[PDB]
Amino acid sequence: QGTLCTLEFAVQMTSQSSVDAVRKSLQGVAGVQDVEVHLEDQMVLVHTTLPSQEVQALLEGTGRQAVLKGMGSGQLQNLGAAVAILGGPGTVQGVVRFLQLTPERCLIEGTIDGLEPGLHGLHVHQYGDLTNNCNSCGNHFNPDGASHGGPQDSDRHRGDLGNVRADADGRAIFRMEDEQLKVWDVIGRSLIIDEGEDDLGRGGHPLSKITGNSGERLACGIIARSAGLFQNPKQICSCDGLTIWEERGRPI
Amino acid sequence: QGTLCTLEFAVQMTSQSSVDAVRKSLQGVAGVQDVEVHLEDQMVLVHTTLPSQEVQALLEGTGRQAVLKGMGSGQLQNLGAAVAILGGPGTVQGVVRFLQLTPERCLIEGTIDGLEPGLHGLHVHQYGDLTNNCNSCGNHFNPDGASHGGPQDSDRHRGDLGNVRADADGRAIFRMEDEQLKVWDVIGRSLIIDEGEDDLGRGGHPLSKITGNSGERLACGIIARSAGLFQNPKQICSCDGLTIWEERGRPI
Amino acid sequence: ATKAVCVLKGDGPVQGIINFEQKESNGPVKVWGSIKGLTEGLHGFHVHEFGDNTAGATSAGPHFNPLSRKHGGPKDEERHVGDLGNVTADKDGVADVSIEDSVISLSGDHCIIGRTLVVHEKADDLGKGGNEESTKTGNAGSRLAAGVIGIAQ
Amino acid sequence: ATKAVCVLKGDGPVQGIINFEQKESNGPVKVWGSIKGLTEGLHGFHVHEFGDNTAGATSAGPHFNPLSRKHGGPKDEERHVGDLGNVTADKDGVADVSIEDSVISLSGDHCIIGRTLVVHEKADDLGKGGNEESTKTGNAGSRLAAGVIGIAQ
Ligand SMILES: [Zn+2]
Ligand SMILES: [Zn+2]
Ligand SMILES: [Zn+2]
Ligand SMILES: [Zn+2]
Repeated sequence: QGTLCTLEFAVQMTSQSSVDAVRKSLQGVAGVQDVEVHLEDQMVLVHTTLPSQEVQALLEGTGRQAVLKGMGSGQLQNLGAAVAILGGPGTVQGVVRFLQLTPERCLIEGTIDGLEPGLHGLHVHQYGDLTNNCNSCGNHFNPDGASHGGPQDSDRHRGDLGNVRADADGRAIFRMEDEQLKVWDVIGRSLIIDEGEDDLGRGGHPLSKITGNSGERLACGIIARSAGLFQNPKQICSCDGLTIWEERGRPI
Repeated sequence: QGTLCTLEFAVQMTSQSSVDAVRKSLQGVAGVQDVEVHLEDQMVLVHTTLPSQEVQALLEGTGRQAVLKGMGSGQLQNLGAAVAILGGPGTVQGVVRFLQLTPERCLIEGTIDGLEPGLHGLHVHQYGDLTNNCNSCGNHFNPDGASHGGPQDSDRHRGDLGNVRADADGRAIFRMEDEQLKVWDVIGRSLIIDEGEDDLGRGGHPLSKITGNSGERLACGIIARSAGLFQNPKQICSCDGLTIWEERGRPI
Repeated sequence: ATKAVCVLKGDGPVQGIINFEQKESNGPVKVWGSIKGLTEGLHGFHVHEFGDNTAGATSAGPHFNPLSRKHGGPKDEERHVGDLGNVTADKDGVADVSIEDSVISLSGDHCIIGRTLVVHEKADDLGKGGNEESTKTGNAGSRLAAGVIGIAQ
Repeated sequence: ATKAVCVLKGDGPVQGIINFEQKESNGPVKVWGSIKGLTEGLHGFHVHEFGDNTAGATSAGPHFNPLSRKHGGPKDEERHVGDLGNVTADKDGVADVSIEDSVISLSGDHCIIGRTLVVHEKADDLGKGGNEESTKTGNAGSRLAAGVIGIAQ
């Protein structure tokens, strides 16, 4: 198979007969989808599965030197989305949704019921292992080898999301944005809510620099792939250096 | 197939179960393409080949009163275009092109060589009959039964386009817009250029009110369907009350 | 349009006059006329799509085909609208044409008025010679003589 | 991900623990575990597309199918990625699960992590029962127990 990008080579092109020759070398070759040759730019974009070595040799086989200057894929995709459902021993239950707004900004938004009113630590942990309730889930997610922190700290565990407040009726409603967390990087890991407050590393307790002294882990879910509201984009029309895409919301 | 317009009926609709019933009557009936049901508007658009009688009866077959309030077809089309090639016995040759800019405005633009310098009558005639040179072509095109005139006169023959000037070298280059002439209405008729000046009905000759005394007819062509620069539009995508169309120029 | 007419001409000796007449709305069209200057044998006889002959048979373009079908004889169900088959040119080089056809019209979506009538070099194989070219042109090849079909009195 | 894990649960007595392990990059995946609480006989065993179980098997959705194919057994060439066939539940209602499969992966475009594993009510007919439903679900019918496949140590 080999998967297709678009390859951009730069070629010294001047006459229409040179352009005739460049197209000639890739005209109906095995595994080249589309060729496009911007003669103002002196450039040749190549929609193909083939390696850059092989394709450069076919252009150079005519007798022209073909310097590669870029590779890309005008495929478009949706922002990523996910959900974690929190359950465990007894009262605590909740749903938390994730949406990658930009590749640098993730939006987290959810609702957790049955909490002893006040502040509770919320953290992404390393494993999505619910075998032993919330204790099989491993540590705070920490691929950068940082010390535990609060969400307003540069030095923190990726998984550190600080605290959420349970109201009067034992219920936490929250929205937050986090720049170190990324939906693609946590699918299959776990979200966990804690017995009591995360001290954000500012407790001077032995656990502060490690868990923020948050207590027992009450409830956990796996951060699971969700369908978006929207379907995958579809190309409806193309030209030289233009594509037109449709994006329809899902039925239900 | 070809008789596929879109029919709009107004229906007393209130509940979603009424809408369930309306769709029910046209769900998979022979020859109905698409149904669409704006319940804010209490309206039902019906993409179908079927007659309005028949479709009203199917809606009314449930027991519900279905007043028709419009018909249309969201098919899109190109502005119409045409060309006449002028030849004859003698020296004179030329090409004149027509383009219907708006349904009220036609653009005429052309070039005619081998003319005795100065003003020559140019007119659309009734028939595209080149059997007897330019004399089989009949009169000035005059479906509204007007008297001959110049292009700045309301009362004139549709076919009256006034005069064009042959320069130094016996060559007429001209553009004009005409609001009474229409490309769709002259396909298959003839364009003719004349020996001498059209007097615009202001000559006091017996021919003034009939031909403007323009002389022998030197050269004629039939006003022929031309491909135009652009391809027929193509629908690339639709939804409820939206369609997206592509329009590409011709390659060659 | 009840009646229409075409005057065939080229560079070579081929020339002629073809009349069209239609008496009922979506009725048949009588086609009749003569063409002198032809080679003996059969010659293709086609209404091409456009009447624009600024660039010859490249601007007039393909066989008039509003239903996107394959080329055929006039007697076939699968045909272009413009397909009127062949004309028989005798020893002297004249083809006395006389035809009836209910697929062309002088009105509606199959209206030939304003399009180019063409007498082609070789005979029309009726799409039956079995290749890609046979189902576009019927391998009648190049234009001999042509003219725009115009409205007639 | 070398290892992953799933904890099956539902409303009924059905429950269990399934492990995944993959030793080569786009190699085979060993699938193994146990499930108590089942009816005796065969039960369908499927990775569905999404892990979102906010709305049950309507939100988790269909069998995981990135190559748009028809339902089949694991041994078929025509199959969904998610199709792992059947598990054998004994007289006591336990199924000791053991499977090897090189179409699912723990990475790349066939990665099952973050999706829902499901043990279904009836047996998977492997698409061979000959109707429309057989080539979507293999007529295993309703979900008994399900869980999101998560990363494991
Ligand atoms: Zn931490
Ligand atoms: Zn006049
Ligand atoms: Zn044809
Ligand atoms: Zn399946």
